Amino acid sequence: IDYGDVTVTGGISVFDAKFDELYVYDGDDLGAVYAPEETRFRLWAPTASEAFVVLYETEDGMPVKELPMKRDVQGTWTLTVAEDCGGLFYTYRVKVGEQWNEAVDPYAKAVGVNGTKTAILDLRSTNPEGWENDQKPPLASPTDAVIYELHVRDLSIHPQSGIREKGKFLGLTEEGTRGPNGIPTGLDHITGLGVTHVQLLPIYDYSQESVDESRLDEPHYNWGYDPQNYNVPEGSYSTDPHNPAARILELKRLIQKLHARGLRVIMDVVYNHVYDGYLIHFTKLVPGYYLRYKADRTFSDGTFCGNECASERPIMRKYIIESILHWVREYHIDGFRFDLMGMIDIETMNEIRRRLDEIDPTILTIGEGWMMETVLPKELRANQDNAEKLPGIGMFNDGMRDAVKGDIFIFDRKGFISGGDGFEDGVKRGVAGGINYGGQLRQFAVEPVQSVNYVECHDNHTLWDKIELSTPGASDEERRAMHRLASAIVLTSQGIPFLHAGQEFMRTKGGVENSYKSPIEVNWLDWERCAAHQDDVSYMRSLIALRKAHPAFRLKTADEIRAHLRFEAAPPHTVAFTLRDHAGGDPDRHLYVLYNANPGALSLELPALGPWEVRFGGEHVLALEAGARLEVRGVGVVVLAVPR
Ligand SMILES: [Ca+2]
Ligand SMILES: [Cl-]
Repeated sequence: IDYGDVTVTGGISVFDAKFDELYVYDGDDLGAVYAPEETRFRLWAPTASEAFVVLYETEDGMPVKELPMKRDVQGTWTLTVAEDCGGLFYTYRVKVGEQWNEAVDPYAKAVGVNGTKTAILDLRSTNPEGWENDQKPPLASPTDAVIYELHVRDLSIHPQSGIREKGKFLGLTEEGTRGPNGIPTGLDHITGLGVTHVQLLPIYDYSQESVDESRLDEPHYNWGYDPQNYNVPEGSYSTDPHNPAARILELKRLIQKLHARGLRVIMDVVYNHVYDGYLIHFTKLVPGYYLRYKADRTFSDGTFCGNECASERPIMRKYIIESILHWVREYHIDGFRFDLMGMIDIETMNEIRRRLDEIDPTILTIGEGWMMETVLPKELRANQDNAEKLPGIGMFNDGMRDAVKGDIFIFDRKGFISGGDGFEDGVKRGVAGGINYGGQLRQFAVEPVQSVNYVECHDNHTLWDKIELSTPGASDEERRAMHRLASAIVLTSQGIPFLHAGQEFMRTKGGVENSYKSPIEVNWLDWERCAAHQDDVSYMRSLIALRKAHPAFRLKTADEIRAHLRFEAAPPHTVAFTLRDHAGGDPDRHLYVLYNANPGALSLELPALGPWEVRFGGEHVLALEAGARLEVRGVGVVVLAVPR
């Protein structure tokens, strides 16, 4: 690999610390700006000796023009083509050292099939009718969101989904779709749940080796965590990957429809690594800059995906931020979930949060704040240890996850719901939003908006499958009750509740622990199973409604939680708490919540706060008597209230 002739850049190597400050482009116009009169190109490539715009008439054709660019300011190259380039494709050809490379524009906003050429297009021809009038469903606080994590192919590819455009963005725009026994499916199923945000697994353009966009007439599946073009949609989710405008219009139609039906959209984004550090446009155009290196000038591989993006270098920080803002401004996206956020530096994350706040503070930022080794210094990683430096950014609460359903790696290990011993405090830490509540009840969050509660996601075994691995002597009914209890804990805890699509019908992957490239038979939303679980779907719907009806479950600040949340007297394998004195403006004076993981009957003394009434789980109540006494039986949640 040739990193360039350093005489081009004042003798400074691309690895040298002084490189960053020499070539920081201050303009917002990297990429190509098309108009019928002319197209303007700007490419950042400080180490190149030569740069060309290569024009193509067809995605797979030969060049029709090969035009040298002019060296410009702050490491950029420019070129104006004073012709109507509409419908053409282009690449950049550069010479770095003795090596020649041809690459897609890193600022590509449209591509041909499989993302190997940039498409020149009038962007506003891709907008749906009335796109400028698109209005977001209201959202007051992040703790008022209920997130539903969904893969575009999973949603509709089951053969009984009743959805026309199976596997596609458009498949999630279809209302009225019906499945086995006539149940609602697709969009109608999701809106019927009452969730507020759909978090979509990678919808940016991922690699051909993951899904080949020219082979969609045979089996295909991938989560898509292999980024290729950060600023354009994935082609396999469009009706026609060969038409550059189709995937853009169809994604916008999807976001437009979801907004009209009361739903916001969160994008799963993967700025921590690329699909191939050797082949990506970054390395072809400016080798050694955009990715992290170890001391021997090989890739740092903290991702375990082959490479890491050097988010901390200013041009890559700029790249990530301008990418996020493109998705906000062009696609009206409502939030971002940062894959392996602990690989991204704190300054970059806080600048992202600031630039989003300037546009719309209700836009969500959550991420995987795992502690992970990388050449990025420890005190600069955007992870749980450093959460006090990352205000307003949510992090998946793995401590809560493990306390509720048991250990994620030792498969037969029980947790709170399955009768394990000593998991009560871990559940309590999550009920409090992961904040510094007091005593032993403390996690990484300063404020509850920093804690995302979940017992299932696309990673690791589903909740149902983990239960099946850890309850050898349990019946199916007993396992269903444990599953329901876990869901109720997520939806009655402080912080941001997060559900995995299909968790409402006890989604199984047949024991597959990491299904990233498993076939659709493993990964689809099984609408047959959904039709067999309509009671469990109604139960999830009623928990979501319960949380919506009670602002006390959604306290915005740690101070309010410390003032109004109190844990109550309880035996082992149970957790009991109150939310007192119209917490968060709740309509009821007090709430009492019982998480019962004991299959037997039991009796509790209630706090002497007034005349308790049932609000939820009345099916579990053997007696409620005004000391005040509650008797219950069975694994499940009960909620009481003292009326105003
Ligand atoms: Ca692709
Ligand atoms: Cl059935």
